[PDB]
Amino acid sequence: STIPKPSDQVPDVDAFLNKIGRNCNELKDTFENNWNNLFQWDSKILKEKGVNIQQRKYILKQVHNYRNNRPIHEIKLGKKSFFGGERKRKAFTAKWKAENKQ
Amino acid sequence: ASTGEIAKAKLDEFLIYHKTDAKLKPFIYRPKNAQILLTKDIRDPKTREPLQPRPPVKPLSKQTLNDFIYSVEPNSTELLDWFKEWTGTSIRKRAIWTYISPIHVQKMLTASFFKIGKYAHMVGLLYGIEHKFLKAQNPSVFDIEHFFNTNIMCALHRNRLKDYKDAEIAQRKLQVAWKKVLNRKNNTGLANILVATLGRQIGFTPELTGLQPVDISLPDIPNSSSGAELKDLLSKYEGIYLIARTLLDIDQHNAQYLELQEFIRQYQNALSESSDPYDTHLKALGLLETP
Amino acid sequence: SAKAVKFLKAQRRKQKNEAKQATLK
Amino acid sequence: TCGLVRIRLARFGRKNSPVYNIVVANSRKARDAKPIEVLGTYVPVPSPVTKRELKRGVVPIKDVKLDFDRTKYWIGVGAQPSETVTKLLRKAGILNDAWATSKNSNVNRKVVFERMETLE
RNA sequence: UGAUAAGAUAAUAAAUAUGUGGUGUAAACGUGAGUAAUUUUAUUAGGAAUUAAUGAACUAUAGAAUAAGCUAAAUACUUAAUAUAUAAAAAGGAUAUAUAAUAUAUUUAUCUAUAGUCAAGCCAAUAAUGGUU
RNA sequence: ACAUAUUAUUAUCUUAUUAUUUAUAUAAUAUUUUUUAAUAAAUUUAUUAAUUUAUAUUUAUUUAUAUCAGAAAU
Ligand SMILES: [K+]
Ligand SMILES: [K+]
Ligand SMILES: [K+]
Ligand SMILES: [Mg+2]
Ligand SMILES: [Mg+2]
Ligand SMILES: [Mg+2]
Ligand SMILES: [Mg+2]
Ligand SMILES: [Mg+2]
Ligand SMILES: [Mg+2]
Ligand SMILES: [Mg+2]
Ligand SMILES: [Mg+2]
Ligand SMILES: [Mg+2]
Repeated sequence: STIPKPSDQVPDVDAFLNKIGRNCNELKDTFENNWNNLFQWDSKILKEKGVNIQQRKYILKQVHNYRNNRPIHEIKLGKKSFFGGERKRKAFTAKWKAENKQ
Repeated sequence: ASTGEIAKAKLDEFLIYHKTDAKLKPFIYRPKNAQILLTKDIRDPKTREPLQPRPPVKPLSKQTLNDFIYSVEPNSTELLDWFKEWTGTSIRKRAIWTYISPIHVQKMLTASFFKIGKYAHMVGLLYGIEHKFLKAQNPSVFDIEHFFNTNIMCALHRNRLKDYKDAEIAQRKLQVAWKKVLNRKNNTGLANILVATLGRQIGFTPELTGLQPVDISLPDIPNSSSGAELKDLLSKYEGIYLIARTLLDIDQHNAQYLELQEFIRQYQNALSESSDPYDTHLKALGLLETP
Repeated sequence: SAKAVKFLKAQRRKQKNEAKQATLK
Repeated sequence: TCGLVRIRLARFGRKNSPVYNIVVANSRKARDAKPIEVLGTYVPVPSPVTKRELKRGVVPIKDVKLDFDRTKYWIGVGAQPSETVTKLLRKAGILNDAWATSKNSNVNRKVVFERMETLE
């Protein structure tokens, strides 16, 4: 679509790649701090630039959010419980309560 | 061993009892269930040995906390740590939140200033925890005869000892103190005298809403000389002896009032055989100032 | 036994009916 | 989507050539299990328009067959359409803008052609 | 705020799902061991006992949402109050605004009742491999 | 013959667990109930620990019946 305008919280692409997170700060060299490249490159271009499947989809979701004045704060992917997944929690908990508290 | 050590053990036993779970209270404190407790083998928190029977706990005496207050070393955080643990209990434990009386807070504020030397951190624990007292249905503790007067009295000594003379800080602090009072019942009338003395000392005109003029009504201890009845009566009126002696010593304007001197005569002559409360505290303030 | 008392009660009932058939026939 | 009775797409066809049944189904049953009712069919692949037609102004058409009357009955009894089915029903004029969401709300987009009900 | 800084209070911005809680796993998926039918299958314009104060979870409508206790605290749990012979309930959170914790408003939940939708229990008739050595 | 494996059955033996049903407790908890100390507050009342009292809910043991399973016989 159109190119949004830089804000004060997200002045440049590097700030954009740091707020979204998910290790997207490791693509700062792919974009070269070019604001237009971030808001013009689609999936096909990003795939040719070496961005993996998960990251390029995540970036494009945050680019759409920015274009619509929606928050771009990092949302973390889900993680299994400390005591393991439900299917292996009974076993893990039994072996963790006999080696920590006896 | 010492009076303080014994009092602390009694106060710590009382708290442990009321902080125990209700289901487990009959099995840990009723001696007839000592064998039922063993069999259940409930495991003491902190992964310690199974819980063991404890002696039944009976209502604690209000004098117990007065003994602990006056045992705290000259520069210690023991009173400040006990209060923070005592007032950290749930507001549903009525025994814990009703044990504290107006006398206890007066003795916690007068001991902290003249003996323990941590007044600032004792007026912050009381100011900070006043909201919990209201939720725990014990607002009376924050009154004018034990909380406000004691505070203004310690101010009339710190402002001198330290020489503080700002007329803005004093007024702001005086307003906060009055705002912290939840049981505004001026009886002795010493509050008005204390507030006026503060203004003269720090060169401002006090003006607090609701502090209506009250004539002096100092309780006169009778000439009759009893034993534990007059030792309690003196200890009962010990706070107002520290306020009468303070008023005269700080400012000579209070010498005008002759009611103040009558109480001094009565309280001093009542047990002049023993030491002087006012002087005793003054000595410590110097012994704490030197450090 | 409770199972030996139930068995005999049923065995007597079956034998009364087998006899009943003979008396009817 | 919520509820026990949902209007959703059941997948038919072959690999790489999906076609869908518009069905009323119990939430807990398999996607392609025999539903309560088959309301219609959805072919997601638009009909290809020829070079001339494109310049002529023909827009590719996606074809949906639907029982309008029966569909309205199931909405009336509290059946809950899926997001994709909701889009289809809003385009057909059965559902209105009350079923739109914040992400797809076309509050400001020009209308090039207005919904036209005809007979054929 | 605390006359010296330990703490408290509120606002804002974050963190925590190794604490207490809620919802979810009777489904789907896989398999064909058992099962020859008081149980399983299929069928019928079948039936009654003439099927619950059951909603499981959405729809429409109406009303309600009270007091204590227990836990560190609660939309946890327990005991009560009031609600279709009558019986049988509940829960707040978020955000604004005005007040001196309370009230409204918005939003999202909780409980009850009536109907609908989905969905259940039971029975009959008919048929369902081989051997009478 | 028979040595094996599998299954089923029982007027038999043993039996986990559970359901139901007995008897018992100076059993626990709550409330009621009879008193009794200790403590506290106030200047009788409250709390805690006991005792008496019934009530409900549990717990332990116990009686009987059924029961996974195993043994024996067929
Ligand atoms: K498989
Ligand atoms: K099979
Ligand atoms: K609300
Ligand atoms: Mg958790
Ligand atoms: Mg299943
Ligand atoms: Mg379940
Ligand atoms: Mg498959
Ligand atoms: Mg309520
Ligand atoms: Mg509550
Ligand atoms: Mg609940
Ligand atoms: Mg033969
Ligand atoms: Mg058997």
